[PDB]
This record gives sequence, C-alpha cells and structure tokens, in this order.
Amino acid sequence: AEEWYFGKITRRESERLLLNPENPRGTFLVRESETGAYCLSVSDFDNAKGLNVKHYKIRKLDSGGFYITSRTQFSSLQQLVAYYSKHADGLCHRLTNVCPT
Ligand SMILES: [Cl-]
Ligand SMILES: [Cl-]
Repeated sequence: AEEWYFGKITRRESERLLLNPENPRGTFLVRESETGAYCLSVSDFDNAKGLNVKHYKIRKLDSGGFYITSRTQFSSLQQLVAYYSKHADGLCHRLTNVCPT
C-alpha cells in the first residue's frame, strides 16, 4: 500500500504527526531512513514519557528480504506492515492505525 508510506519525511516531522493525541496506541508510518533504508515509526505510551514515538530501522538481507528483528523477514514492506499489524512480536506495540494527515 502507499497510504502508510510517507517517503522523504524527517524523523522530527514523523514524531510531530505521530504524537497527535487522537492517535490510537500503535499508530504508524513508514519513511525513508534519514541516516537507502526505511523506517517504521510507531506511537506508544507509558507514564514517564506519556505519548511517544518508537523508531525501528527496516534493514534488508543480501538475499532480498526486509527485516527489523532476528527470525522474521519479508519480501516487501507491505508484507512487513501486514504482519506487524497482526502481531507485535518484538515491536513496542502492534500496528493499529495509519498516521493521520
Ligand atoms: Cl533514521
Ligand atoms: Cl536509525
């Protein structure tokens, strides 16, 4: 899908969008790594930080496969988004809602 792909948006810009108070815990967006890789940014919550954002670097295997953890890989970013919206499996929270605006 292209809806959760925000492209060349910076890390602080994605945080300002994800920190939106109407956003359900687990709101996300995929963007290009600021530092040719991609990044999954997810909104989270805890009492110390309150509303916050987690950033995961989406890496690629040399055999062609996207990954974030060590036991799961995908053929596309859409397959990765789909898997993580069903299971958190290592992520702070599972993907629940595509980031607004
Ligand atoms: Cl980055
Ligand atoms: Cl990073």
